Amino acid sequence: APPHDIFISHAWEDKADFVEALAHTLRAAGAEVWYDDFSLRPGDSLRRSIDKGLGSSRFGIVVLSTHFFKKEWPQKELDGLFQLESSGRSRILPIWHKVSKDEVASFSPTMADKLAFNTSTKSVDEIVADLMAIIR
Amino acid sequence: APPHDIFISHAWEDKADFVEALAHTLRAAGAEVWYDDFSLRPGDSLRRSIDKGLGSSRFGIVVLSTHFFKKEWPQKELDGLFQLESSGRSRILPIWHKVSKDEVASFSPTMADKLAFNTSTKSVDEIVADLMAIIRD
Repeated sequence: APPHDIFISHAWEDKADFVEALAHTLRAAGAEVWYDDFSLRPGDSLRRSIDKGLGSSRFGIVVLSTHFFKKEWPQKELDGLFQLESSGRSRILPIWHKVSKDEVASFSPTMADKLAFNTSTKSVDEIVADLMAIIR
Repeated sequence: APPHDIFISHAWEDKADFVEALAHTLRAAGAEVWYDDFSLRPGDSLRRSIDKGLGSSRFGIVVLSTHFFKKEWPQKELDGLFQLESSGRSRILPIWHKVSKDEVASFSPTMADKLAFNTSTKSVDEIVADLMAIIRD
């Protein structure tokens, strides 16, 4: 089994005011979490990072915020992040964060049906409760 | 179902240089592209042009440049250029070309905040890879 339950992929701008908070709430709920090496800055490879993550984590969360999209990733990689596993199981769970639907439609990635979380419809506690349900 | 994958809305001044280069690159990558009857001139109806393009194409591209801005389109003419589909995605993909953000805001505030493709941040090839991804995925 992998040494990490979840890794949180995020743009560097979201580390201070959200990711750090989501991680702390998760760790207190019982999940083993790592994210320090998953802050994406301009220049980084998105796929390479995701691979290092699933490489030793059971699941992954990608913070889909405006800063994440502004990093201008390849639409192929982006559209890929959310393809479901041939096992039915979902390994990469997206969390939409402070974005406008109209504002990000040119890059909105093709994902599963009602597979994403949204901090606009749920608080960190609610989402962590759900994620824990998913980790067990 | 649609006989075309992509139509490219653009100001006539950009046909010669940019749009053509882009059209070639896109077709070379496997996209079915039309744009000859999509050059725009002051007065023309961006409105109807978009309807037409969307009536036979899967997606549309609009080149946002100074030339397209200097056409003075009324607000009611820009409105269709934003339409979104159930997927939350738009069938009209904008591409900023040699324009500043302040310049964009001057033309259309809403447009200046909509994330788009930018030839200032990606080569035409990179943009074409993204477009092919969008056509397929």
